Amino acid sequence: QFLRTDDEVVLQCSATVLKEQLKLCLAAEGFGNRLCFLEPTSNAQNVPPDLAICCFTLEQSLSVRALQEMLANGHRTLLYGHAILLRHAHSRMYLSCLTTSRKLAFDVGLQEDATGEACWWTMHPASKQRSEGEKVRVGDDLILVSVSSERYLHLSTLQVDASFMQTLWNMNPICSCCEEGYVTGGHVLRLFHGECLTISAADSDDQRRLVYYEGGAVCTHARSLWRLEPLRISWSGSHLRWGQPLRIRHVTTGRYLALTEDQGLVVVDACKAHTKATSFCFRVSKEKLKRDVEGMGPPEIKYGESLCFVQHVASGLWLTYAAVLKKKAILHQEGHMDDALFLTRCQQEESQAARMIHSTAGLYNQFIKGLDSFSGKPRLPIEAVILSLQDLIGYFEPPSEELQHEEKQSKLRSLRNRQSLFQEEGMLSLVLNCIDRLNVYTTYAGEEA
Amino acid sequence: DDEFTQDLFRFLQLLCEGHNNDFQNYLRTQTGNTTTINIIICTVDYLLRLQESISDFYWYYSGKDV
Repeated sequence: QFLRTDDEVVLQCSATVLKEQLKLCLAAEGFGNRLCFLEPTSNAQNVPPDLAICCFTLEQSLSVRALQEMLANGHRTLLYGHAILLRHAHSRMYLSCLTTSRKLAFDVGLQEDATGEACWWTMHPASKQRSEGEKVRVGDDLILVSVSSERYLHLSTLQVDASFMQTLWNMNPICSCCEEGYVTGGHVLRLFHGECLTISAADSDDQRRLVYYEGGAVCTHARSLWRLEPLRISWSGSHLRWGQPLRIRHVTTGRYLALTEDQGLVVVDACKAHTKATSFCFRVSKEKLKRDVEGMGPPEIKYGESLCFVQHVASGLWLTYAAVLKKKAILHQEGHMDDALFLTRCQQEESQAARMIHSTAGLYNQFIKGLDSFSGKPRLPIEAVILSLQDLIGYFEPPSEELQHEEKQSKLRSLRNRQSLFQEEGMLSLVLNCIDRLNVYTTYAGEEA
Repeated sequence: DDEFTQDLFRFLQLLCEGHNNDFQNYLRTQTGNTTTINIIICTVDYLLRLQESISDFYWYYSGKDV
């Protein structure tokens, strides 16, 4: 099928590591992370991948020469040989080459800007059958070529580089224009109780394993958000059905939910999680009754009014609350007619926020233990975490004083919301721990970084 | 020579004038031969590439006006 402008598809390279065998997608997490890397999206078994960061958005497959005049200052079909604008939807740090030493071929990296030659990539397919200036088909191989440094895109075998060597890169489908009232995977949304599904915000020795429906402001909390993954890699984002099987990645900690029939049902680390153990799926009502439907995924379940209950497959057990107010959420056939999951989509900003917060929690820690590691010998992700800091600083600032009051105030509401959101986990206190660990020194240990 | 192309495809037009659709289809599918070809697909393709010339002629000349 044709791949048009304004569509979500990942770049799945056929990246066997010169032997065997993983079909890893291109990925770069976005905020605080200019540098490119690689993530699995094919090991759909005991070691589940990380799909959320791979989701590039198609943008502008304009002609090369056409780009030249736009430099001199909306569903156009994709065609071979055009420069293409691209995106990490999570960050909107558009995919791009950048000038760094990572052997003289500059590494690709995610600049925010829609400016410049950097964010464009002409295609030069090896198949003359598909000459440049031809409509892209689903899954097609291609070698991106920088418009900027004029390097070919490449997989340095792991290391990523824009070199004169030529890796192919498939456009694996995810979603094509989601409609409101029509639920999709790879796409966060709350699991309501009437009040909604969530887990403890302590993020402590209690590894958020506890699982509870809960009302009030917890519903705004990131902890009450869930990134569903349908048991498909292609068209993961295609519209969901009340039946088709699906993975349940957590958003705030990134953990896959899985079949721990102990504690009924509970969160588990994204390592035990299994494609089998996570095989949850929606149902219209408590009932025990083709696949995959690729190419768009038919519209069905509401972002709002409609109920769906999640029957499991590996155990077959229905999800339900077990009984301060902390009603649980556990797997067995009955429970009661009141799981009340009238699903509704998460806001854009909520999700980037959240996923970023998991990125941050996902980054400080090794930094912390690693700085603490030479505290044992008085006498190390430095610059990447500095990048994370200045990124959050950017992410968290006041509206322009030189602005209209309405946008100042709305933007201030965005600020207030975002601050509240990152405060929901209190990782700031982890920062407080950091500061506690640091300024012992007069200047010192390590004597280099 | 672009003039030759002009002349060539005018020639091809002359194959088809008087509207002999049997001949036009036969150009489309070449049934007498075991092989098959649709010429016209290809002239479309020529139109494509010449068009793409036109286009780059635009993206150059448009910035210079005159």
